[PDB]
Amino acid sequence: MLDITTITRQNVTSVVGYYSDAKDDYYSKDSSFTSWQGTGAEALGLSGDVESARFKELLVGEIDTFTHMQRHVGDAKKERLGYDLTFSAPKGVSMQALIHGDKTIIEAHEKAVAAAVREAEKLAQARTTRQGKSVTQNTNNLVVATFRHETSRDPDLHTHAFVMNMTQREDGQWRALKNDELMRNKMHLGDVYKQELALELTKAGYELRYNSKNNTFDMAHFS
Ligand SMILES: [Mn+3]
Repeated sequence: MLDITTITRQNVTSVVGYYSDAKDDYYSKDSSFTSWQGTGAEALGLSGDVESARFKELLVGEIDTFTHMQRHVGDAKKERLGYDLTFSAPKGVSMQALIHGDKTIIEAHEKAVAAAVREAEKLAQARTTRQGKSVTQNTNNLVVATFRHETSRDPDLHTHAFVMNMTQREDGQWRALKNDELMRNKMHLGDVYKQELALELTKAGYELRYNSKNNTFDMAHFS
């Protein structure tokens, strides 16, 4: 449902969107496979398809050519670059989307990810210094690059919602995410995705089967 991978300098080459084709500015232009999300992304003037060069700049804290974030206070290879929140659809749902080509499923999946992303924003914090003392500021803004993967084979519909390690403070300064609230809310975020997906599917008219034991769902008549 939800997996959270912490990306650092040690595992960066495994992050979604790290590689791209030289000829292309975008990974997939004129489609919904990628998109910028979050209030931080909008504050940066970012929306629609994700430009690979920009994604990679933000990955390593490059707000712009004159503005590189300092997030390293300790071993430099330990610096967190971001968090991959991977939202995976139930198996029957993936089958309906990928094996039956049901575009409605894709849309509901996207809505559910957007909803979970918005909930994630509530948990965004940054350290600051009021008057000599340190205080945690609720910033309510994230920069997120999302990449949808449609793996036809054992069907697996999921989206990588990559949360940059940054948030915009009240003073306009970009600082590292204080990830504590995010990390202890992994289960909550996963349930938000699950609930919104069920809600959207139900609204479209789909019959869903509920598993009381572990409080999950999947398409009625399907894995
Ligand atoms: Mn993937």
